[PDB]
Amino acid sequence: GLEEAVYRNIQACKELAQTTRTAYGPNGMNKMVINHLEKLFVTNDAATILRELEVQHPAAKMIVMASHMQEQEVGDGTNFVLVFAGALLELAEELLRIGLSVSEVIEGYEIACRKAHEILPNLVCCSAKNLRDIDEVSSLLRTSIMSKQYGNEVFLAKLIAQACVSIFPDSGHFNVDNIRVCKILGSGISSSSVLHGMVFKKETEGDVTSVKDAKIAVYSCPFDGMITETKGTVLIKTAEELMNFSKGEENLMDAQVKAIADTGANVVVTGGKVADMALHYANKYNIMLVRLNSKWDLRRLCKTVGATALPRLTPPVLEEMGHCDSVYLSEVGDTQVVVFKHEKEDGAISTIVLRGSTDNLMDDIERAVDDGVNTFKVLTRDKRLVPGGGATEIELAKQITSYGETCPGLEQYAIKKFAEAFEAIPRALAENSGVKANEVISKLYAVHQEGNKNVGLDIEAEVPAVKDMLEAGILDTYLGKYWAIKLATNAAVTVLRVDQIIMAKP
Amino acid sequence: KRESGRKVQSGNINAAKTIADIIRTCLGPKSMMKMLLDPMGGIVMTNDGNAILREIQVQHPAAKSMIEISRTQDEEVGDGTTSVIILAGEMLSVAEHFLEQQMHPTVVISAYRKALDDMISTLKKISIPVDISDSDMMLNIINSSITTKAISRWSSLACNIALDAVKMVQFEENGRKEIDIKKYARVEKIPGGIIEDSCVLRGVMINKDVTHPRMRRYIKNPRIVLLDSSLEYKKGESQTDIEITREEDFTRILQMEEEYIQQLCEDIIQLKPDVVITEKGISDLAQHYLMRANITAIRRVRKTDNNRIARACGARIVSRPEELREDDVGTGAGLLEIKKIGDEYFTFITDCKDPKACTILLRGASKEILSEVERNLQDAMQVCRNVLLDPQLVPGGGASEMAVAHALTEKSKAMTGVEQWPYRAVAQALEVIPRTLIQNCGASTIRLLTSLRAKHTQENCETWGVNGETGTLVDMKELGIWEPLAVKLQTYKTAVETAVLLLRIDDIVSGH
Amino acid sequence: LSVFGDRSTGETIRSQNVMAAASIANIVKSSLGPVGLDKMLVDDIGDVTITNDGATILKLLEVEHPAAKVLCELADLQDKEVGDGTTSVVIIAAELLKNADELVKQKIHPTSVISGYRLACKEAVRYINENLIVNTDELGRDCLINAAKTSMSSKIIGINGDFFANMVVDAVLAIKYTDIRGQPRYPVNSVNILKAHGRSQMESMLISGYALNCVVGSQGMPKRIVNAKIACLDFSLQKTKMKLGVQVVITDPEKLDQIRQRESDITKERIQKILATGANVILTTGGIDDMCLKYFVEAGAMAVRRVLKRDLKRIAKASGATILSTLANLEGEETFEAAMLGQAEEVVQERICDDELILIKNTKARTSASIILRGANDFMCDEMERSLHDALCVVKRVLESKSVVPGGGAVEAALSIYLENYATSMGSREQLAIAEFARSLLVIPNTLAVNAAQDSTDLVAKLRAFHNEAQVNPERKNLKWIGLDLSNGKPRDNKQAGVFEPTIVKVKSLKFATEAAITILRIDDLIKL
Ligand SMILES: Nc1ncnc2c1ncn2[C@@H]1O[C@H](COP(=O)(O)OP(=O)(O)OP(=O)(O)O)[C@@H](O)[C@H]1O
Ligand SMILES: Nc1ncnc2c1ncn2[C@@H]1O[C@H](COP(=O)(O)OP(=O)(O)OP(=O)(O)O)[C@@H](O)[C@H]1O
Ligand SMILES: Nc1ncnc2c1ncn2[C@@H]1O[C@H](COP(=O)(O)OP(=O)(O)OP(=O)(O)O)[C@@H](O)[C@H]1O
Repeated sequence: GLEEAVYRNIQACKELAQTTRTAYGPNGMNKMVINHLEKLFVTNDAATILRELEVQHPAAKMIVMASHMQEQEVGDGTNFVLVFAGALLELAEELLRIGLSVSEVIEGYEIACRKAHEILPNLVCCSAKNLRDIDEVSSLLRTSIMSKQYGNEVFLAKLIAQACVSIFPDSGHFNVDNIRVCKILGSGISSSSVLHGMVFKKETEGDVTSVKDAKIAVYSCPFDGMITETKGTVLIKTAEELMNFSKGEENLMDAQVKAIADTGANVVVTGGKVADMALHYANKYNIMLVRLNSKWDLRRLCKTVGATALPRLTPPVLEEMGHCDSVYLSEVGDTQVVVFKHEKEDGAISTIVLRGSTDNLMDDIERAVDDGVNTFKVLTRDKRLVPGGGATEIELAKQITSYGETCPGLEQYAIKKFAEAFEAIPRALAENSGVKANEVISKLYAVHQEGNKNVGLDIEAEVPAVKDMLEAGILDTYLGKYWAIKLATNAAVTVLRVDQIIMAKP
Repeated sequence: KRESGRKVQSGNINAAKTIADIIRTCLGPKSMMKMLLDPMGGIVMTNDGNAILREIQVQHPAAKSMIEISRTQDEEVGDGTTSVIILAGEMLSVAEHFLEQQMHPTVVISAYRKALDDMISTLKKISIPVDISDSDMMLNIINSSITTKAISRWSSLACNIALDAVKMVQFEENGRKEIDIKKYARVEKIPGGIIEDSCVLRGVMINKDVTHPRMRRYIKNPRIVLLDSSLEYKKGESQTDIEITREEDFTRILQMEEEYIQQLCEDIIQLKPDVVITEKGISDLAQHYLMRANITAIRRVRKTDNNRIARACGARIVSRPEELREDDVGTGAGLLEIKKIGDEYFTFITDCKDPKACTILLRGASKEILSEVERNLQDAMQVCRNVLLDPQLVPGGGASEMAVAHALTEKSKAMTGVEQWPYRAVAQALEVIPRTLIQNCGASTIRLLTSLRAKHTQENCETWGVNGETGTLVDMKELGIWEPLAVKLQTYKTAVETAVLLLRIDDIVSGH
Repeated sequence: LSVFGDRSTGETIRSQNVMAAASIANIVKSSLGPVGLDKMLVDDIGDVTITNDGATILKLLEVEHPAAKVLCELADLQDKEVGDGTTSVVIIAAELLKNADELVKQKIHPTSVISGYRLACKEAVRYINENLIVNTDELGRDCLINAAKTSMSSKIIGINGDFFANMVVDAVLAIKYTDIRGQPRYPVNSVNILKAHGRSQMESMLISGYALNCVVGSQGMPKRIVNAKIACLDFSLQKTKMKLGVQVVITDPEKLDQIRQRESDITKERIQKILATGANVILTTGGIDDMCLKYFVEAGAMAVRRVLKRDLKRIAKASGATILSTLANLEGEETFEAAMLGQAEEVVQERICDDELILIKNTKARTSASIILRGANDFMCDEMERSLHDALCVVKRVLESKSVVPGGGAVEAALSIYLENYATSMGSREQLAIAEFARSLLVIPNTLAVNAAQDSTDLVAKLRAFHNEAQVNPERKNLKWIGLDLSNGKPRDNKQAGVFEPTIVKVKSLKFATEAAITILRIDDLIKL
């Protein structure tokens, strides 16, 4: 009942690498994933794969828990962890079959990890010029939106560029929470735009198109028949007693909307449905009524202006209301939306509205937009850029093998295997593009031998050659490559450190 | 029954890997033993790699090619034959670049044959010239093969036997300097005596016994007559028998048989010989005339034996006994002797010349000691054969396998193309020869092989091998594990020739 | 029903006949081309033979199936017709059956497939014969020198390709002789390739004549002779015997002596009749007597002894002389004057290192020559001799058959475009028969691309992209006669590379493969007894 007992901890992580190796790159394949609520979904993002695939082996859960740390401090390269650290554990199995101990590979990996953190600042070619221009920003964002939505990057690189420039004067406060995404059904991606302030997809149900009131109250309860918090035994016998309750319901709701006018609040948000007679009372006292059925659309407004959602039927409470500058309506893309604009304030809220005919298609654009904001959320720190497309993966594999050859002793075996694990990432890019991977690696090492740096893969099915990444405009993030190498090495050293797994009762 | 596709290429890998895994630990003088079970219940515990794989029956036809090619390897050299099969298995064991990288075999073959000329030129660079005239230098070279044997107590005598045998067979007047052990170095055994009594006869010895006592026993000036046809009545073109029924017909056939037999004997005794050596048999009536003239009658010799006798005393091979001339005199020979030494007759016609041949005289107290000295001296003559063919030595013990594999790593940096990935696979497959020497001694394999490669990248590549006995590193210039170049070149040529043979095989087809 | 076996009919015998025939194509799929892979031929005894030649594969392949037994006989119709082509018929006809098997499932009767295949085959010969090349360009214009240089690239001779390709081009054009009504062909016998140690491989010389590897012996006899008479004989001038197995009886001792004096006296009589003819070139297989060589150094006859028998058959064919087996003319002894003698111009004993050779010049009718492969050792000379023999047969088999065609995938790629446009011109339930005939011809570059370790979807499509432009517009910017270089993995012109194939190996391959695919497609019922 025991065969190897050290190989089964690695084979569980090799299956986790295979679910994202073919899904790597701009030529990567999509995944037909099934939601837990029985919903069909088509995506190719690496973070949405692990969220739905409930992996159960705890040896492969270390790389998944490393992906949750990969989502922190950087929003770039979750697929880089599942490919590179998967190639670390696959190449480490060739050393253990010879007779090498597992503790010798551990100290040899941490030696080559600190050596790879010194060669990576030497490969920084360009940097951002901090001009806050749409030509400088969209030139670097065109590589990050690639490998998410290929072919439609010409419309996505300009829209997120117009959102992040409006936040860059607010220095030290740029984040992904300031740029929100609201999806509106429409024609396609060509009709999409970008707006300022908080934009919701639902229009104002009332007849007010513009109001300058600051007091905003949110009530999650729908507009229906009022129920007393006490017992409240209400009995009806005849038709005249039913009309006394029907007219008395409208008369009490007339005093309910009058309490909103007494506190000086002309903006009300209702989570549930609104009755037709209660909608007439809101338009009488010039009150803007916006219906928001989504709970995440209601929770977004409490964390911005402070207006809380109360369960009671319109309570006149002055303490739990929010504050905004100007709430109005705007007609963009043949659809009226509500804008929570900040006129007196300088403003740091931007909303990118996305249009599309398929909800399964518009959700993949939302993961491509939030990964585009997270590329420049990293660039609020020290600006360093590295060439992409497998350009840095060969030069880092060239210097480590040159370093491990000159170093004598038993530690030269784990350093040489640390460089060949970087070769799997151009092997993942060449295989997904329909090109023989053994020819591109030989074409990459032949041009890097002569000193022609910044050379990556030519993205073409018919051309197995290479091209320059500096003239092509392909650039990655150095901090995106810095935390990816450190977290994948710390994850792959954790799986090799654990030998056997024993179940225990609580 | 029939296989096609990539299962044959992966099937030929495991067919050759299971042969190399049998004799993987059978390398070096610290080799381990094996257990061979017989269907009769017996067990032979031999440690010879040629004897292990010969009795093993195999069913894969690709595994059949590993034995019959190595059977031809025993006829060429007699040393290092198990090192070929380990190199044949390790060259085909790296199946990652074979099938898992989707590479065609023509890519691997064009890289393996481009590794062959780099494996040949590197072995000629680390060589050393040999002073063949000194006998003390040729004593230490046979010590790698005479050790762990019973002839180690008489190593000075066995060195003198193999050196004088290889120098007489070598006919260097043609330029090519051919050596023929199977033809001109016929080894014979003499029962009785001790191992120290063994010597080398300067000529040809014939194991023909003595039938009639009226023969020449000790003649100082022998006269050898070499013939091809037999001494009997002349038959026709067919093989029909002459039956006799009438009584008068018995006198007619017998008088022409008596006249033809005595005529073929009377023209031999006109030269007054001492020993008659003919190719075919001798009849009973011819033996009556041979014992009348009191001469030795020798029959049943080969055509190769008749060529060496005629060059020993200056005789000439004549087909018929009625056409002999005055040139067929065996003068100049040393002595004639048919003395029964150890219950066996031996014909001594030795002399003081070099007729491109020799004869080894084996002595021993029993047949068990005579069988031990025969197989041990045959390996001694094959080592000195490769020395006189090309006086160049390569240091063994893993020093040659690390000197070449260090050059293949340096040459792989400037070798562009897709073939550079299996080009490094030949260098790592050559490291299995010093790998198993650490495994057979008992030291740590990966701990000592890493420091072995670090000694080759800095210092000279002709030095710092692996001592299989003590287990540690030693210099090859201090201890004599020097192997010939013709053995190491024939090993590396055959290991590529069997790697190019099994990799070309794509389909297995049965039928005639 | 009670019969003497099992009966099976329908389309299930059509699908079983094409699966048994295409499995034989997989036996000869990887072995196609000069880079073909070896395959093991397991015998019933237990031994195995490693052969890669496809003609020897199908001879030893024994499949007890009647569908596979049909493809066995076309190997006998291929060697008896031309001598080459064999496995290219098998891959074409099996892919013809596999595409026609898809037509049976697509509600097409095979009768339209059989009649459509014969019209597709006859139009294939018409498009081939309209795009041929006459056998010419022997001197002055290269598609030759470069033609033999590709065959010479696999060995160590390919370092200096231009030096050794000139030795085989002028040797092929030297052995040309019509001999029947203006045929000209090339004989199976060729130049004799000798070797020597001329301190490097660059000292090879193109000798315009046969060179004998024999040494004349004595030096007092002059080595330069001017006379034309050449004598060839097989009987020994040494002491003769009756038979190797039958002997004459010698009883008296003085009788033995007088037959040796007669042997010394009858050798004086035979040399009087040989030198009376004036023949100085004396070549004897059985050897020359020692006192007989004394008479030749004073008369000036160039006597050579211990000559090989197969070398003398090319010498007697050179000067037009007759080989004399016995000198006794059934009652006495004569020399057969003016019968066994030829004519020549000059025989010089050239000083060649380690073998002083005998060269003959301007004989009666020889047309042969010799190449002295001077080198450094026996390793480089033995591999260069088989390289010259392999390069000789490449230029020989092309320049025989009276017109040639650029082959190596250039024939079938051009036929895949013309036969598709011809298929759209007929109709009448045979358009799919010719359109699948064009796609079935594409397996010849498809198996050649997978054996050249290249991408088969790119290398075959690069052949059809160039051959389509020759049919669209007749402008010279269109690449025409584009072959397939399997070494570099890039298509090139066959006129520049010199890759040529005979027309009779290309015509009879398309003729035999369609007639073999017709016979298997006509099988609709199986009867066993
Ligand atoms: N078109 C391209 N040109 C050059 N390099 C590319 C291209 N597309 C992807 N890459 C390379 O792929 C790696 C990042 O690719 P990818 O966009 O798949 O990661 P990611 O999907 O952003 O990670 P995450 O899953 O966290 O979003 C980088 O090393 C980059 O060099
Ligand atoms: N005394 C020794 N000390 C160290 N190494 C040795 C010694 N003798 C032999 N070797 C090593 O062993 C290798 C040969 O191994 P092995 O003895 O199995 O082959 P062999 O028996 O000599 O030849 P063959 O196997 O064909 O008979 C040589 O390369 C040499 O370096
Ligand atoms: N010089 C050349 N260059 C490129 N391809 C060639 C050349 N010569 C031959 N070929 C190709 O090789 C194939 C010949 O394969 P092979 O010689 O292995 O068997 P075969 O001769 O077809 O069998 P058979 O003897 O029945 O006809 C031909 O189809 C041809 O296209």
